[PDB]
Amino acid sequence: LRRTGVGEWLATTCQGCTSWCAKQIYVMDGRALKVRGNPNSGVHGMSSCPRQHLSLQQVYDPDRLRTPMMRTNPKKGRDQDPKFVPISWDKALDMLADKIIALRVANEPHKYALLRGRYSHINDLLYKKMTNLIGSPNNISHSSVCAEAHKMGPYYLDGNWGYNQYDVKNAKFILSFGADPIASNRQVSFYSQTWGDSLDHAKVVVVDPRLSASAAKAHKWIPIEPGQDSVLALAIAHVALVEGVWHKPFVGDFIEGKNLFKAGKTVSVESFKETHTYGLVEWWNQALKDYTPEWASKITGIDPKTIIAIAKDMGAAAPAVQVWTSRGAVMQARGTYTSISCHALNGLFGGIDSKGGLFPGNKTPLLKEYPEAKAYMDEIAAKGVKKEKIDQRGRLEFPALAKGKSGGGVITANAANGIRNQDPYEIKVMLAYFNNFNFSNPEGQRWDEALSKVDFMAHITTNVSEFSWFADVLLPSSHHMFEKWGVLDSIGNGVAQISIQQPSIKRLWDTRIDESEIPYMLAKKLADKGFDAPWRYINEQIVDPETGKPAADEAEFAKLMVRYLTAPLWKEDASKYGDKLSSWDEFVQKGVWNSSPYKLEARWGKFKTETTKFEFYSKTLEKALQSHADKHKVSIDEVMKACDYQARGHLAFIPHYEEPYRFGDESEFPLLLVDQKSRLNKEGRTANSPWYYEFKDVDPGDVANEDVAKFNPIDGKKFGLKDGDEIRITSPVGMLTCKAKLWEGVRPGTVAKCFGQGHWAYGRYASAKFGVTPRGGSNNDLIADRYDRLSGASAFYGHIRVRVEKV
Amino acid sequence: MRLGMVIDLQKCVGCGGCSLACKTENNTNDGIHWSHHIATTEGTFPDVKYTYIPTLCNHCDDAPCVKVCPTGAMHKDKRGLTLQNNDECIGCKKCMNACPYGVISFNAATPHRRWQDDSEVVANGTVSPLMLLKRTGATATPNENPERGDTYPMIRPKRTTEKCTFCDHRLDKGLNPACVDACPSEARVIGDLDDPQSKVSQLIKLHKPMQLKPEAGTGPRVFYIRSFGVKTAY
Ligand SMILES: Nc1nc2c(c(=O)[nH]1)N[C@H]1C(S)=C(S)[C@@H](COP(=O)(O)OP(=O)(O)OC[C@H]3O[C@@H](n4cnc5c(=O)[nH]c(N)nc54)[C@H](O)[C@@H]3O)O[C@H]1N2
Ligand SMILES: Nc1nc2c(c(=O)[nH]1)N[C@H]1C(S)=C(S)[C@@H](COP(=O)(O)OP(=O)(O)OC[C@H]3O[C@@H](n4cnc5c(=O)[nH]c(N)nc54)[C@H](O)[C@@H]3O)O[C@H]1N2
Ligand code: SF4
Ligand code: SF4
Ligand code: SF4
Ligand code: SF4
Ligand code: SF4
Ligand SMILES: [Mo]
Ligand SMILES: [O]
Ligand SMILES: [O]
Repeated sequence: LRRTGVGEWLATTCQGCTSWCAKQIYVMDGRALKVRGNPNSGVHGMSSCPRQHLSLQQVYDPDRLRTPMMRTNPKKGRDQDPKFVPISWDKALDMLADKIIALRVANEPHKYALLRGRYSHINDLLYKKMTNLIGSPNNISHSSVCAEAHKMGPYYLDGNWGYNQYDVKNAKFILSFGADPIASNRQVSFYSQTWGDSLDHAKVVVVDPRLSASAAKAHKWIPIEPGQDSVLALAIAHVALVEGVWHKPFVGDFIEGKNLFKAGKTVSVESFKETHTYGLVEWWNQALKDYTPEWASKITGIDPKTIIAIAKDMGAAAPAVQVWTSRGAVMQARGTYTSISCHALNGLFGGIDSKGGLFPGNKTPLLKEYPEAKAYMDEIAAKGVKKEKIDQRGRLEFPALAKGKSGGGVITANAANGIRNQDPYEIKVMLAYFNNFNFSNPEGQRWDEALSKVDFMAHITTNVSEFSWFADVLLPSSHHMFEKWGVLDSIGNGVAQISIQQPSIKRLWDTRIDESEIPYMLAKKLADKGFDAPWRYINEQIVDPETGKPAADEAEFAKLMVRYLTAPLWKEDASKYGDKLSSWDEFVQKGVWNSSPYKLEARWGKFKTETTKFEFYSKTLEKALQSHADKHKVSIDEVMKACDYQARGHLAFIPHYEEPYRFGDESEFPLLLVDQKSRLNKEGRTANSPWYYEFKDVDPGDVANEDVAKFNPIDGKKFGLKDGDEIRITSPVGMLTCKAKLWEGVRPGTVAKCFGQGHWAYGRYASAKFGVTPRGGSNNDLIADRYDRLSGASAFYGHIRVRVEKV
Repeated sequence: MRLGMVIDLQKCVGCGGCSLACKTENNTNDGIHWSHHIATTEGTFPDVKYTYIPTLCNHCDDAPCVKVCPTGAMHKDKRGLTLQNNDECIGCKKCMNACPYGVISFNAATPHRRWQDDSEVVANGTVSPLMLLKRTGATATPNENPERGDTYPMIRPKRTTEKCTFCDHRLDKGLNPACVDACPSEARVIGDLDDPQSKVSQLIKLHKPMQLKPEAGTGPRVFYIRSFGVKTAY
């Protein structure tokens, strides 16, 4: 009669962070009881971070929506109770469909916007195709409030507009500018699995204004002043050249063998023969020759002997050297050149695409888009998609140079400003999913204002979050991890994997899957009302890869969307890229497809840069800036000035020191905010889980069941603070209240506080009084709306000055 | 037989995953955590040391919790585990105070009372704890693990004590403790300390282990090897 072990394990994927780990769910008596890493995973195996267990308080969250709703208070605002009442799916989508069709009749489909927060790889239909067919260019992702500045170095130096995996198992030196990979970043499960072991063969240095978990388990913690990371990166490169310890097999060497790099002195470009890099000597002559350890120590306070020793240790470890950048180092108004300066070291020491270094995700045959929709665009749609985007990307002061294109990248946080100012125009109809921009974007009160000015908005969400407060209609989502068909990927351990999301329980409430069932039902409703292009596109183009037939109903369509994109993994023989799977059923049962190991040096000699080299002098960035300048009939120097960078001339294209942007009077606001994530944050989605609070002190220095801001005792004494005091923290743009904690792991002159609390909605555990009073304090109310304009990224670090007081 | 655990502090990342797994496995009330931790910060900036030690019941050789128990409810089994016949617990609380490690908890409240609430944050729109309880068919909390009931109350009554049982119900089936499977670095290893060939027996011969409060004289059987931090360079 014993029951231990008699349940079933079913494969899915976690999305508590962009690690996107493959999981198994243990189900008994129809309930999900356990989560573990999927042993079939080649990236991480059964290894997991702690947040996997919090998933069970999300699907079984007692504040989830069980029905569509409409607001009945016609006023919108933080001060206005929406007075939601229940309606049917048919009525909710009827209301949305009517508003969309009215835009098309009025020849203003560009006044529709689709907002995307989290997502899976089946998102193309809801995000792009539905939006363009309606006739709008305003499919707005969250990428620029995430980490687009972190892609600038990799793209403009080695052609990778994307992330890297870090070969920790083979590393001999690990240098982290703000990354804390045993707590956050993009494979917490795998880097936690390996971090302790790696300390036995790698020297590890963590540069962070706070003592992170990773820094506590490192050979050196460098408590950098916020925004000064590039000073250390540049001085390390300088010493490497003076000492002659760049990685010659990758970079090259002087023609006559003798090292001619002497501090402060220019060198003939023609005396050096580069192999797989471009621009080393120009970089030296234009800037790096004067970035001495003494220069760096004066700015940072770091011992120059420590800088020199690090550079020499990296030289001896090459090419098994890897340099990490986090959001904290690069999501700053001038942060593009921190990504470039730190990532340049991965080329200088040969770690890029090398054993022990870092490299991109492996190739897989997963499809990422549904078929082209060109035949389904009518004249109304063709005209609308050409309009300027609501986030103003591509204007002189917003180059947002994703993948080398002026206006190529989203500017998520600025969409609130375009909407608020009706510039370029008014947004009249909005559909949003899996997002909470009032809470997650800097100075989110701007989204309060913007959303209050939108005639009709519908939010696809599990919970009534802060963003939902401003909705006309709520469309409750089936939970991504337990009630949904989806597909994701992950990279690490030298491989890329593709994993399934599948329902593991009977659907709890009257919800629908955001990315499949809802666009399908909406397309059907639009067709009933005379606009059938989305419906025709769906049932003629998204058909089963085996039978060629369209879906018979909602539930079938949810699975079909995954079958369509994954067919190359299980319908074909994918052996050339990794695993050979025999059937769709085997894919579902195992839950994951694994690639072959990464082929080291694969990209050497064929980077997707202008020169095909690893560019210390980025001709790739020069070409992109030239394009933007020519578009606006100005010089590149005038672009730099308009975007508030210090660089002029050749400095715009090389690693160089930008003084960090700061906002506010330092005498009034004497502390620099050090925003951090909680290691129990599933992005902005675990504040309504009681277990989160019970264990909140696993964040070093923090306090269970509380929201604390951490001060060094020096500053606590200065401002008369004691542990447990209720405090108000104020910046030039806003304030929050929380409690005080004194902790020596905080750099004096800074205050380290986790993002994630401060909800005033979401649920009964996340808020003090639902809809009225927050629990804890909302970090982004402190953070002025600022941008790394070359990337479009929002700034969350470095520029935030605050003051503190009791009560 | 004397089962015990070896925890490798260099592998440990101080994440609490073991303690969260214990919650899902054993149905402990909110605020009751059989697995927990002891964290310390030492030093003045910039020379700051942060360390984390995971804790559980040490299933001691000479257990004060067993010795003080007036009814014999707390007792040793044939594996060396300290287990509790919860039905015979009269709630005298002596075990909790006698335990030098503070790992025993008392059910002052009926567990999972928060799930009897039928209030809704959005009326007729969001659900409630009671409504979710009814929908899932669970008795006390939708997260309750029925496996726990194999050898111990799935939900303990008010006025009884409770602590880590070494996942005895999983051991009975040849399976691992929940915290062991939950650890990403495999930092936790269990086995028979009386068997010289067990991995735990070899681990403590290969490394000089640390124990918690060895001066109390209980003969704890959780051993810690290596160190959470590493030697500072430069
Ligand atoms: N536990 C957890 N893990 C996650 C997520 C989550 O929500 N929770 N989110 C996932 C996602 S979406 C993302 S994009 C990635 C992001 O992962 P990362 O880019 O690695 O960085 P963050 O986790 O955002 O943490 C920022 C860190 O920078 C520090 N820092 C702050 N200011 C500065 C500075 O000026 N200089 C330097 N050197 N450091 C500074 C903070 O102390 C903090 O440790 O993580 C993913 N992993
Ligand atoms: N100060 C500070 N701000 C930050 C960060 C930080 O470290 N510090 N991290 C930033 C980063 S890296 C990111 S990527 C962004 C992310 O920011 P967002 O994309 O806005 O994501 P969340 O805040 O997690 O909001 C997710 C919302 O989706 C809803 N929802 C929740 N679960 C589900 C589900 O299963 N299905 C569907 N359809 N909806 C669901 C809820 O309304 C939830 O509030 O936040 C960013 N903002
Ligand atoms: S929260 Fe992130 S790292 Fe942790 S199990 Fe989920 S996806 Fe993996
Ligand atoms: S799960 Fe493992 S790594 Fe995490 S705290 Fe527990 S013992 Fe340490
Ligand atoms: S740790 Fe405490 S509860 Fe566990 S056996 Fe020892 S004395 Fe008893
Ligand atoms: S509280 Fe229960 S188990 Fe503890 S000593 Fe008293 S009767 Fe024994
Ligand atoms: S052995 Fe079992 S009962 Fe003990 S701490 Fe680990 S999960 Fe909890
Ligand atoms: Mo992100
Ligand atoms: O991402
Ligand atoms: O993202």
